[PDB]
Amino acid sequence: DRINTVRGPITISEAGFTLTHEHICGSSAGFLRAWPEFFGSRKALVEKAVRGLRRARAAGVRTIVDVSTFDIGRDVSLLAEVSRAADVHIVAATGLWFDPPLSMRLRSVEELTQFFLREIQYGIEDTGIRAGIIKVATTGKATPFQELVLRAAARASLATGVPVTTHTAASQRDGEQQAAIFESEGLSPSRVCIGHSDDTDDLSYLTALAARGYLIGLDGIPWSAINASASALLGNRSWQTRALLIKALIDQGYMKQILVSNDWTFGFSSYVTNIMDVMDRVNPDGMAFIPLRVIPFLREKGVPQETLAGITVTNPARFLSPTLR
Amino acid sequence: DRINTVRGPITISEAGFTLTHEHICGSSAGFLRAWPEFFGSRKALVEKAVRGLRRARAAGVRTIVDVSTFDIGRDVSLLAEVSRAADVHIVAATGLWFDPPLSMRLRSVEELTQFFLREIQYGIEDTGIRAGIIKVATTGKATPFQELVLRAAARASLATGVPVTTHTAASQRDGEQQAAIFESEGLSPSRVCIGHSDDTDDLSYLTALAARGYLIGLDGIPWSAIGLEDNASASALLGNRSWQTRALLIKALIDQGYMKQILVSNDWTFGFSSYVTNIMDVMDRVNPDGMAFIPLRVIPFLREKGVPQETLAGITVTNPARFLSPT
Ligand SMILES: [Co+2]
Ligand SMILES: [Co+2]
Ligand SMILES: [Co+2]
Ligand SMILES: [Co+2]
Repeated sequence: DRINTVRGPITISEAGFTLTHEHICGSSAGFLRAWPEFFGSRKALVEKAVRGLRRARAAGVRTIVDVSTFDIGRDVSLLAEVSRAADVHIVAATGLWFDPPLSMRLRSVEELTQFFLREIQYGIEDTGIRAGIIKVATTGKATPFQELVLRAAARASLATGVPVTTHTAASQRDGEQQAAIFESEGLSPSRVCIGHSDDTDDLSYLTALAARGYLIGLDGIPWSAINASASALLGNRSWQTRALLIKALIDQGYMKQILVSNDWTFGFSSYVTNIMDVMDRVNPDGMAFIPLRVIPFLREKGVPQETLAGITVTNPARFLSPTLR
Repeated sequence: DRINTVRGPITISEAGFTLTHEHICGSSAGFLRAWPEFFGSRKALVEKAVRGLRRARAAGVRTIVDVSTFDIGRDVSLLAEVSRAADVHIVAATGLWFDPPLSMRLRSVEELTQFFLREIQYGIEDTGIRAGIIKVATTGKATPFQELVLRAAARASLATGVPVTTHTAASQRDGEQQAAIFESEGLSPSRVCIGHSDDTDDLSYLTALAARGYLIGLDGIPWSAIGLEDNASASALLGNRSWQTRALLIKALIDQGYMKQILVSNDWTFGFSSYVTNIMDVMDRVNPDGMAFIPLRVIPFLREKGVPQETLAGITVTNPARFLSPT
């Protein structure tokens, strides 16, 4: 039941404090290799990533789950280099996000299942690095292709025991549609995380999924823009409003169904040019925002350490551990 | 006299018979590295590519211009490996086609000009291999992003002298909007090939572009789905126009007095992942000659139709030579 990382298999006890939805670099397939000067240089991106992960480590984080898929420009060699120099375990991902190229979008469910399985059972590229999580996406009502991906992600999870994590348009209640698709394939709700759930205030949506066994991804707490580009991406809602949703779900009793993270990055190319510079101004803490700002905020709101350590250590370790239920 | 190939700089006299629009692998950025099993294996694709290029070489081909851009999944390491093993010069490309990812789509004209210049002046990725052509595209009326890419291509061409080649929806007469954008930037027509021009029978459209100095890419001569109208996917891609109809356009433009403006190719590939699954198998059944189709079938066909050997040698050797030479 060992969890696969970019450096090799680790046990449940070695995982520790885990951020379930992070990115070393938010890019596009082949971009980092073709145009490293966009990030200054590859060396400059590595140096920035090592510094940010070491800051996260000093604050308490032992493992981060890089949910960067093929189309988000996942570079496992970059992930391996920064994991080694920072002494933070990184769990790599397979799956598809909302920017698949023609070679991915014209594939059948059988073919996409084989691709996700290739990255989990054999390895990513020629590196032998196996993925320990599957990332998928929907932005409103699922397109015939997005449904096909969710099904392929479910089938790949049922043959390996590896978990599935999603990107949602939470306000449009995507988690319910994704649920219906995952359940029709026979996937256990305990192997799924309905991510970006901190984008909505609808508690009757979050509790309904958490009661069925789904893990709720309140994975982007520092995302706030309190000018168009930063506002359209990060949103109008504050970090406190997103952190009060962690509190609200513990008050509903569904404490064991919570996964917290930052959804941060050290390189961003899939959006406008200076978005990374604006993001580093909004949150200078980076990935260290959860143990330095969110946890002490929840402690001052009435949530004990036994509960917060269960959300950060026990919940991700149970989520990442290969099993069918 | 000098052009950049995947094996390094060569003199233009060494280029010889050149196919101006080919692909070793029609894919997507990062696809070949992440899923080589789609093509059997990377080794299987290489061996298939080497066999095909060696057969094309035995038929007379000395150089092919791989117009695969970043988003067509250009893997220059593969291009170099196959070029060396087959002993056929391969010119690599920069530019952007019609499947750019978000990291390319959100860029400004200035940023894309810098990316194209990097691949031409510095190198592709960390390989040191420099692009000798810029490939761009439109599929009907140009989107604001396509117009931006064409401007960046024009600016990269003006600074380096490397030619620009295009994908067009010839039936929509795309070459005219492309030409208008290129000339508004000050780019000379002699540095541009309006490709996929064999997809139209409109001689008025072709001759007018040729009269302005544009090179006309009659680049997919074996593309035909005749006999397989049963297959919806093969018909939508390959079309229902015969290889003979496509080849007769070469003769039509020669007869109009535009022999110096013609560039001929197959637009072939050894790996195809950017469309339906078994398309490569279907294509190999329609044309077993592959890239060798031009010298084995098209040249003897045109000779039998009355076109002199010297005119055909001028189209396959002299025209690509003048086109690829930086100026
Ligand atoms: Co997301
Ligand atoms: Co994310
Ligand atoms: Co084309
Ligand atoms: Co082509």
